[PDB]
Order: sequence, then structure tokens, then C-alpha cells
Amino acid sequence: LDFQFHQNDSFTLHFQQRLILTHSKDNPCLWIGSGIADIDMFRGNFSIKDKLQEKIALTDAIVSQSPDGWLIHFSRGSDISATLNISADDQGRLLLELQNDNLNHNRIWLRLAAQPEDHIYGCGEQFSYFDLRGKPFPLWTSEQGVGRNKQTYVTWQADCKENAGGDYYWTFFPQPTFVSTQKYYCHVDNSCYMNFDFSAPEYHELALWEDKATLRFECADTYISLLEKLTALLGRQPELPDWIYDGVTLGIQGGTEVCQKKLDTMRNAGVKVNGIWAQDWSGIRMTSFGKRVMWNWKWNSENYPQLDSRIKQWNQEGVQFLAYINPYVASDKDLCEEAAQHGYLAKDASGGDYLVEFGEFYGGVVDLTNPEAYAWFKEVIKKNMIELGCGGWMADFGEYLPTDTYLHNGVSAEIMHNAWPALWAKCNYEALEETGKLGEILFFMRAGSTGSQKYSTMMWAGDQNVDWSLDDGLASVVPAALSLAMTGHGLHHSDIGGYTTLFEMKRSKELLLRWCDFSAFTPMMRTHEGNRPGDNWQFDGDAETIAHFARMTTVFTTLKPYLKEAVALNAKSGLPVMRPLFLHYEDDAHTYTLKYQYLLGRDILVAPVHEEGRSDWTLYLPEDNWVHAWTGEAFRGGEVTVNAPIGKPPVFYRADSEWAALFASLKSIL
Ligand SMILES: O=S(=O)(O)C[C@H]1CNC[C@@H](O)[C@@H]1O
Ligand SMILES: [Ca+2]
Repeated sequence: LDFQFHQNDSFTLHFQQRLILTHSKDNPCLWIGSGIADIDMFRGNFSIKDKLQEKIALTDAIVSQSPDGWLIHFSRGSDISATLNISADDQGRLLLELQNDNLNHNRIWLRLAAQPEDHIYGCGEQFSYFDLRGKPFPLWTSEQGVGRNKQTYVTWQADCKENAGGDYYWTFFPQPTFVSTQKYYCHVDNSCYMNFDFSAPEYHELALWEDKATLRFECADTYISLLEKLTALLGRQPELPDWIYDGVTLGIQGGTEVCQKKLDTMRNAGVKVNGIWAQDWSGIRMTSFGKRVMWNWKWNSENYPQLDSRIKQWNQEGVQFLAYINPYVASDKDLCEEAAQHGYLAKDASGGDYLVEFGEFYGGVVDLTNPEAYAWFKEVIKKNMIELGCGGWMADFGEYLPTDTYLHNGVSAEIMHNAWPALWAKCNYEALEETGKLGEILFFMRAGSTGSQKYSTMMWAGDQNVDWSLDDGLASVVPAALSLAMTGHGLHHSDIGGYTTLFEMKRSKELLLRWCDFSAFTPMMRTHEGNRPGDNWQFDGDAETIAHFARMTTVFTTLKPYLKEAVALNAKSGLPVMRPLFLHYEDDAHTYTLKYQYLLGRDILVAPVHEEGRSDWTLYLPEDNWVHAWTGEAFRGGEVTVNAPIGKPPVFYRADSEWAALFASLKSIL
């Protein structure tokens, strides 16, 4: 279970026969040192550099047997040392606790042994890679980037005035947790800046900007079993409300009458509609970016007259109303004033209230480390959204904490920055828990951190461009779902049609309908107008568009019994709803390299069309008896090509599924 072999100051550590650590004087496992962080932010985009002062290999290791395991004193002369404790924890997990000699040694580099053939998955929500082997991954929550690839034109345009284009590793939800194909997970407790480097064939290197580190590992015989264990450590999500399965949630702005009119147009045309999502429930702010929300979390009766009574009528017709909140407060409005009066805002170095620039306006940061401010903001949600009758909301942002804020708990903003998303999620979760609404109300988040696996009821993929790019278009959503599934979050959707509308990018009708085909094979369907609604093709753009939504929402609703079962398994044991093919086909080597296809539950395989102008699509089937959803044709394992016009996405089901007869009914929809 634990094999430590000591000897010339050299050792190895095996754990359930996996080699975890090796150390000798010539090949050390540990370096320590110091640096001065050089971090700046503009509008959520961060520039991060180290001024590295020292990096020193600790070649001398003195070992002793301990109360619960082994203690290693590492050093390089008397002046430079650290201690490592090796134990089991309360549940049998390997526990490594590292503490440097003093606080001035604020850098660590730790190497873990690896094999050249190993694949690595997770690190939160990753949009450019699913398998992480071969590259390094900085872990710092931020804006996710527009374009995200230096070689593409839009990324270059987003970089022109502002550091906004980003790169392959930028994300709203990085997490210091990964899975190896030696069938273990590694979880790090720290929230400091970290870089997890998976590029060397013989070792993984974990770099931390702190004087201590805590890591836990567990193994298992299958990936399914490993995810059950990972979610028993980090959390499991609740079952979704029953109405999520009942149709599409329409994203609409412009007030009570506009919402009513668009609702009737779609319902009257045969579309299954379960909800209206109106982010402008609190008012609007026009900026050069386009149409934004007014960040003051109170119902605006000028934009939305009679909303309270109108929600009661919509609910009797089987339609829910969903709103919008974030953990910041516009500086020109009432809630910010109320928070300043009480001292509820994050401060600057001089003790004044810190105002962040959010894109042509300013806002305060509600200090969620102050228990009274956190209680106050939870009451804002309960009184202004739950009591109004909202069935859910977008719970946005979490990524913008500057490193020169000062917080009520006295912990550096260099450490609290990455921890803010799960603190925000917990605020939402407890609002629901204290009003008895878990399983009835649904909120959805884009940002996350350790513990969002418990506290976030649903993830969405944040802001994609209204384009076909691999790094920031429709395609990018699949690695995002898969990476999070491997980090213990199994409920994921996207904006139908994407969001970011800039430069020459504008949403075509073809993009909207292909994205609709994709989302009908996920656990939630919800549209978005985008930041410039007049430049994008919308769900009611023409009769053909409306009819495509009626067909594909009939497809999604038909799947209800199946999806409900999958969501219940995710709640019970962390078995995610959208699954990497290797969860069920562990001996197929080729499945470990796929990024753009997934299993929906156990029995459906989906390979979404993510390129413009296609009439067919090529994909990989693992070895099983498959049936093409739309033709009923039989297929076996191998590379295959199928016809794929709009409305017939590349979808296959297992012939031997207990659900085969439900899936066979799909080809008879109009
Ligand atoms: O423009 S707003 O900041 O108010 C709201 C948008 C930003 N976050 C993600 C988008 O989906 C929202 O519409
Ligand atoms: Ca983006």
C-alpha cells in the first residue's frame, strides 16, 4: 500500500505499486527558492511574470520513521531546508505535507515520477486540450480570451489595444487537480499561483508560489471508480429540477412585452419551451462593447412592468423565469452605496473602497471573506430573486479579483484570487439550501475552483466567439465538458450560437442551427442573443429557423427518461453525464487522444459538426454494435464517415442498450 525504500541519501516511494517519488543527489525531486510576483490586471485580463531571485536543489535528505508514516528533512547546507511528511489521511489517501524553513522561501518545484506513455486529464475547464501531456499549464482564473490562439486573426485583433486575445491555457475555471492513466488522481490544496508542467517524458513538475504545499492521491482499478473517489473528496452535484428536461430556455432582452411575444411565437409554432432567461431584468447599460446588464440586483419595473404577476401566469403554463446576478455592484447605483455604508467592499492599501474598471464603468467587489457581507449578499439573492419567483439565474463572473485588494480575512489577494469562484458558488448554493429550493431552482456558473463540485448546480462554457474556430468556437466546448468531467463536475452546457460578437464576427443562421443540433445532446438547452443582438441571427430569424428549433427540442424532450437517469447517477456517484470514450472502452488506445466527441450517458455517442459548409462528417467508433440515429443503419468499430445535413447530427446508439426502443423512435420525428 505504502512502500518507502531509503538507502547515499537516495529513496523511492510507491503507493499501491505506482511509483510517485524518486530522489538522489544527482536527480533530486525538490527545489525551493524565492521570487517577487509581478502581476497586473486590465478588465479581467492578467499579465503574470516572476522576478525570480533563487532556485536551489535540495540534494541532502535525512529520513526518520514517524507517528503516522515518514519525515524527510531536505537541505542544501544549514541555511536552506524543507520538511516533507508522508502519511495516510482519515480515508486511506496518500498525504504529502511540505513546509519550507521560512516564509521568505516562497517558491517550490516538486517532481513526480511518470512514464513516457502516460496521458493526463483535468486541471479544471480546458478549452484547447483535453489530454494535457506535452505542455505546461499555468493555473490562474481570468477572462478566457477572445480567439485564444496567437496564429489566428481575431486573436491578433483582440490583442491590438488590450491584452484580450489570450492563449491556450486561459480559463474561467483552472483547478490544481489531475488524473493520470496510471489510474490515480492528484489534488493540491493550495490556491496560490501554480504551473503544472506535463511536458517531460519521465516526470511531471508542479511549481507553486508559496512556502508550503499539501497534496493528496488515491488510486482505483477503473476510471469510473476513480471519479466516485474524487467526488467523495471534492463534492457531488444535486439532481437537476424536473423542468430542465422539458424544452429550450429562450434568451430574450427588451422587457415584459418582448418576452411575451417571442414566447408565443415559438410555442405557437410547435417549439417545446421550458423557460425565459432575461438578463436585463435589472435594467441595461449600453457601452461600446454593446448591450450589457445594469449591475444593481433589484427588479426594474420600468423595463419589466408586472413581472411578479406575469411569472405566476407563465408558471401555470409550464414556463419558468430566469434572471442574472454577479458578485460585483455598479458604483453609480444603490447596492454599491449600501455596501460602502456598511464596509462590505474589498479595500485598497489606503483603506478606501476599491473600484474595478469593468469596461467603461466602475464597480465595487463584495468582500465574501467578511461573514456579515457574505450573509447580506445571500439575503439580496433570497429577497430580490427567490421571493420574486425566479426559477433560476446566470451566476456570472468570479475571475476579476486584483492582487492589490485587501480583504477582511487578512489573507493576501494573491491567495484569495483563485479561491473566489467557489466562495461565490457557495453563496448561491446556501441561498437555495436555506429556502428549501435545492432541486427546484437552477443556477449556472462559468467560473469555478475547488469545491464548485459541491456548490455549483450547473456549469456553462462561458463566452465562445460567434465563429467556427477550434480554440474559441463551437468545437472548444467539447474539451471544456470532458476536462471538467475528469475534475469531478458532470453537468455542462453552452450558449446556443455562442456569445462574443466583435470585429467582423457575426452569428450566421448555419452556426445557430449547428449549435442547436449539439445542445439537444447535452443536459440543458438555452439560447443567448450575444453582446450585439442586432448583428446575430436569432432563434426567431425566419420560419425555417423556428421549425429547426421545434424539431430539435422534440429530440431533446424525447430523451427525458434517459437524461434523468444519467443525472441521477452523476448525483449518486460522480459518473458524469457527458463522458470521455475511455470511461467505457478502457482498452482502446485511440480513445485516449480524442477531443471532439463524447458519450452521452453510457449508450449514445456524439461527434458534433464544428466546421462551416459540411454535408458529411468523419469520426471514430470504438468496438461495439452501433446504430446510426437517423437512418437506423448498423455500424461496428473503426473510422467512419456519415451524411450530416443540419438536423441530423452525427449520433449513434448501442444496439444492445436497454433504451434502444426509445432511441429508435428518434428517426420518426418530422
Ligand atoms: O454584459 S454583461 O457583463 O452585463 C453580461 C454578460 C457577460 N458575462 C457572460 C455573458 O453571457 C453575459 O451576457
Ligand atoms: Ca472566449
